[PDB]
Amino acid sequence: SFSGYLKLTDNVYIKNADIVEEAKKVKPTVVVNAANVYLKHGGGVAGALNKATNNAMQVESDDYIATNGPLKVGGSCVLSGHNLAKHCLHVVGPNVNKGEDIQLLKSAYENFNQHEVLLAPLLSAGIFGADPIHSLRVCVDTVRTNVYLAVFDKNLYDKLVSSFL
Ligand SMILES: Nc1ncnc2c1ncn2[C@@H]1O[C@H](COP(=O)(O)OP(=O)(O)OC[C@H]2O[C@H](O)[C@H](O)[C@@H]2O)[C@@H](O)[C@H]1O
Repeated sequence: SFSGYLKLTDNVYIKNADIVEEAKKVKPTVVVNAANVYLKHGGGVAGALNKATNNAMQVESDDYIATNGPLKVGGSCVLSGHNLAKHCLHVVGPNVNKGEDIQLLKSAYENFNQHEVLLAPLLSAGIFGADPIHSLRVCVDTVRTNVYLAVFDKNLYDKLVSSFL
């Protein structure tokens, strides 16, 4: 039931939309969160997803960390999607603004290949400081399963869809 997406490649689609609103409407099997290793969902995609779950995502995440410890940069875990999706795949892109290696963005996107269909954001392209077009290119060149990208920012979307991949 994904609607209004622009096709980028065989398997990658993109839309200027809030991932929270897409998730609410579509109720996908998997929504991806752009997480940090502590699953502290403060802002951006994570903060918005968590707010939409009325903090249930954070409560669940705190138990996950208490049991298992921090994720790896480039790593992931599958948790509930609460009222938004069946599952949330929390994926940690590199925090390039804090010196983490941009190469780990490829490792981060590889987690998507474990799921047939995902609704996802551009990892690392916000507060983590990776160039957004680079994140999109890594996504296209790494993910082989079917990924529906929700780009909140209109100006960014318009630039991305007019750029070579
Ligand atoms: N509601 C939204 N829907 C779709 N895209 C969004 C939304 N909000 C932001 N974006 C875009 O989504 C992209 C990613 O922006 P970011 O969410 O910062 O993720 P990161 O991987 O760079 O930083 C991770 C940290 O962000 C959190 O604080 C976490 O808790 C982590 O600490 C950008 O292009 C945004 O414009």
